[PDB]
Amino acid sequence: PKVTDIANELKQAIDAKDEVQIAFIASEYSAESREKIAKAYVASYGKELPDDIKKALKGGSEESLLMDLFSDRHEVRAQHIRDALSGRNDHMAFFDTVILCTPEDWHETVAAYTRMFKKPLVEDFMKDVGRKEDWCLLMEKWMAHERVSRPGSPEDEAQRLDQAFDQKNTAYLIDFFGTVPSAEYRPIAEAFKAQNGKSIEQAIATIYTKTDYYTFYCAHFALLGMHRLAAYLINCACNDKGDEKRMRRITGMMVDKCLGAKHAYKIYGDMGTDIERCFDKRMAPILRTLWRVK
Ligand SMILES: [Ca+2]
Ligand SMILES: [Ca+2]
Repeated sequence: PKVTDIANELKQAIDAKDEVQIAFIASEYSAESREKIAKAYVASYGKELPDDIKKALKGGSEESLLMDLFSDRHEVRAQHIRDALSGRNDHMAFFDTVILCTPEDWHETVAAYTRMFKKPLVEDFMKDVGRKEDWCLLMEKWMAHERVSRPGSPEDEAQRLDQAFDQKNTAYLIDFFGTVPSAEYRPIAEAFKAQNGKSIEQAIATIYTKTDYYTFYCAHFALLGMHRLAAYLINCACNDKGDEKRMRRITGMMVDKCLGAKHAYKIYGDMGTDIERCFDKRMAPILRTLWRVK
């Protein structure tokens, strides 16, 4: 329907103050569509769309979530990236903000970090994060976004992985996951599992621990596909006792790109259900709506 009438619907949801109905309208349209609806909306009422959401509803993550959803994806990201560095490194936020991201989104997020804070995002990050652990080095690699093709053959490149894993060539490792193109990763990993006795995800388990462990484990989910990384992040968000911050970072930032998470989630169970469980009566309905499990 006309983006003009869509803006109206929100305005009446924002009048009703109905968090779920706003969230529902959100769920209906991708980030780009929600950008067009945001415009229609400000011309209509001379009110910034996030500014009205903030207005009607007072609260926490639930509020901020609905705002993010009608705000510049890349600014939202650059602020999250600003925040995770503000106090002490928020690794959980790193994952959500660095690894759970397309190369395009990332790019504008870089650019948006300049507009906002007159700084080079990647400089700030390597400043705070350092280069002492593998997870740091991986993260720098990932952020560059230079996917280089791999010298043919899954199996052949799979056996090269598993050897890097055995010897503990954490250099190959970093560079692989830092550069392997996603399309090329799926076959390699299917192959790893078909030949090397241990899934890649177990390989990591053997070699890495703590925040080293999680970074690659996120990596591997993300090269399979964002909806896969998402599903996991959501799950982690569930076990960390309904992590509303994580859930707000990744949803308001990425839902449109990751709607298949509900199916990916099946390996952990029913997404709809677990959120009913882990998240309270305010946040959960909002969440179930966005990720389309009502
Ligand atoms: Ca408020
Ligand atoms: Ca709450």
